Amino acid sequence: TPEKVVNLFTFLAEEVREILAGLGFRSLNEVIGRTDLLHQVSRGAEHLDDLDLNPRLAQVDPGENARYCTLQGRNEVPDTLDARIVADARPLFEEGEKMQLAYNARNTQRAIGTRL
Amino acid sequence: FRKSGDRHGWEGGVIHTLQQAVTNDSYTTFKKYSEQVNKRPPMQLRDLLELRSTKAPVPVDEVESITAIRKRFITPGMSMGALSPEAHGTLNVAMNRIGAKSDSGEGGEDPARFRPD
Repeated sequence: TPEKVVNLFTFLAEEVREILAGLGFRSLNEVIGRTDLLHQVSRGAEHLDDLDLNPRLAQVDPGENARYCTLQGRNEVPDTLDARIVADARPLFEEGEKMQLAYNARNTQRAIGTRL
Repeated sequence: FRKSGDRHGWEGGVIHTLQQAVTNDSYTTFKKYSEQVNKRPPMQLRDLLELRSTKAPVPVDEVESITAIRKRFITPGMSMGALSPEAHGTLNVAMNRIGAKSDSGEGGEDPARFRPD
């Protein structure tokens, strides 16, 4: 039943909310990348291994730009001639009539006629 | 036209070449037609003139597209009376197909042709 998944996700959300509350911070956008909050402990006084996760615990100090996606919206791509094609074929979108076009192409026009 | 007469704008070979070039859909035949037209003695004033440029020849793949130039030509007015409905209708649809503008000509037009089929 979908309500099962509903309650599952709600319980997980409440748990992470309480965990971050007890941790001290106020929002998730401030703990992402602050990897100095983790520490390595041992398994016990019987295994006697030397596992060192330090080759992960290091990080690079970013500086100006943040440690998350600060840029909403996708990174657009340069458009080919097909955009200009749309600007010419208005009657096909406003009345529904045939059209016959012609152009001079080069090998630098990627994926022509897709947006149409 | 008469063989004993002087020059004329529309001869016979000219028309046959044009019609065959249009039907066969081959640009080489149209080039042949244009050469057959330009190689006649002067008949109009514009023929006396000649182009001349001082720039350098450029590759033909940098100038405007075919449609960007076809959007300039039109077909002047033709009366519905002195024509048959078939010819004027075909001209009208053929001009509207590529985006250029046709004409109506004096004599009105059938209102039933206001919406596409």
